[PDB]
Amino acid sequence: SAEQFYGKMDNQKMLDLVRASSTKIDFDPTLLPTMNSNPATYQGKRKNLVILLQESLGAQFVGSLGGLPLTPNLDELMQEGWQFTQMYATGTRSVRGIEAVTTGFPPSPSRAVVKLSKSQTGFFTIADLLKEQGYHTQFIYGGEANFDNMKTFFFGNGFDQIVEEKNYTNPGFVGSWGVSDEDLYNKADEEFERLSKGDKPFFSLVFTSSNHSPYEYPEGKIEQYDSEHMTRNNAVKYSDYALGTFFDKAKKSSYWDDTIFIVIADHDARVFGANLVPVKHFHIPALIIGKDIQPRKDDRIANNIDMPPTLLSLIGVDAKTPMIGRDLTKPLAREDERAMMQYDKNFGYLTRDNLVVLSPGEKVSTMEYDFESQTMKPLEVDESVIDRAKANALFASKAYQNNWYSSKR
Ligand SMILES: [Cl-]
Repeated sequence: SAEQFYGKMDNQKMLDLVRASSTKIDFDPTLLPTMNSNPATYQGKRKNLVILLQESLGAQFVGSLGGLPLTPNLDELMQEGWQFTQMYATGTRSVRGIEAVTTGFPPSPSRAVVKLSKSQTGFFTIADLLKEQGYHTQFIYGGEANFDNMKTFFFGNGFDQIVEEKNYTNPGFVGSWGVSDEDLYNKADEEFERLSKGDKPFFSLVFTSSNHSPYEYPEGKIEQYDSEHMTRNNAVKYSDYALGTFFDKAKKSSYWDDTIFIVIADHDARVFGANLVPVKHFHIPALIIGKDIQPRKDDRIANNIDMPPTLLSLIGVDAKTPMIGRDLTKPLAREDERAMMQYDKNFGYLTRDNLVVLSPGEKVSTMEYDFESQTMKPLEVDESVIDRAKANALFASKAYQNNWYSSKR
C-alpha cells in the first residue's frame, strides 16, 4: 500500500491533482474516476497495431541515444520515424513494462498488475478495448507464456490468441529463455502476413527474450562488440540484428501499408543498490514507425504509459478509457512534460524544471535534473510540486484497491 510509504492524502485532493496533471479532457467520474474521452487524431480506416517490446533495451545500449554502438539497425530506423529522445519506463521489471504498454496503468510500490490477484480479470487493457472494437488480439513470445504470469493476465484481459514456444515448428536457435529473437521475428512476420489476409484489424504484442543471462544467441550474425560470445552487449547487438531482419521483411510485406509499429523497451537493464531514483536507468528508446508516420525527433519528456493513448490515436480508435497517459499526437505544453518512475520502494516524478523523489518513512527529496550530464543537484520547490508528485505516486495503489481501472464501458 502506497499510503504506508509516502503518507496519506484525501481521495478528492489526490484525484484532482492526478486529473489536472494528466492533461486529459472530457472526464466522466460516474463510471470510473479518471474515465475520459479522447478522439483519435488519425481518422481513416483503422490501422493494425504492432508493439515490439524490447527486453531490457535501455538507452545505454542505443547508439542513436548516445550510448554504446550496439543498435545500428535501430539507429537507422530511428531516422525513418517518430523517435522519442526523452522516453522513460515507469518501472524496472518486465511485467511493469507490459503493464505500461497494455494498460497504461501507472506504477506502485507493489508488483505490476500482471501479477496482482484483482487485476487477473476485467482490468482495463487496450487488448480488450480493441477486441470489443472488432480486433483480433494476440501476444507473440519466444519462451513459455506462463512465465511472470503473462498468459493468465493476457487471457483474462482481452487477448484472443497466444503464440508461444510450443507453436514454433523449426527455429534456427533455441536458448534457456526460448527461441532466438530472429525466430520470434520470423514468426511475427508470418502471423502478420497471415492476419492481413483476414478481414480483421489486429493488435499484436511481440516480446523479445534473447537478452537474458546467460545470453545464448546464434554465432556469425554480428561483428560482436565483446570478445566473449555470451555477453549482454552482444545479446543486445544480436537483438538489434534480429529486429533489422524483421523490418527488412516488414517493409516488403502485405501488412506494411496498414500498420503502426512501436519499438519500445520494457525497462533498462536492472541496476542494484542505487540511491533514490536513478533516472538514467529508466531512460529507454521508443520509436513509432509506419507508412504515413513522418520522421520526427520528439524531445518531450514522456512515459511508456503515454504510448497506449498515443497509439490508439494513431490507429484511428476513439478512446473512452480511464488512462491518464497522454495522447502525444496532440500538443503538450512544456510545463506538462513529465516522467513517473518507480525504483522498488522509491517513486520519482521528473519534469523539465524539477525532480521529486518519494521514499519510505515519508521522506521527500527535491532536485534539479541535468539532462545532458544525467546528474542531479538539490533544489527547493513549491508545495504544489511535491503534492503533484505525491498525488501521482499514490494513484495506482488506490485505483487498484478501489477497482478504478476496470474494463467496464
Ligand atoms: Cl517494476
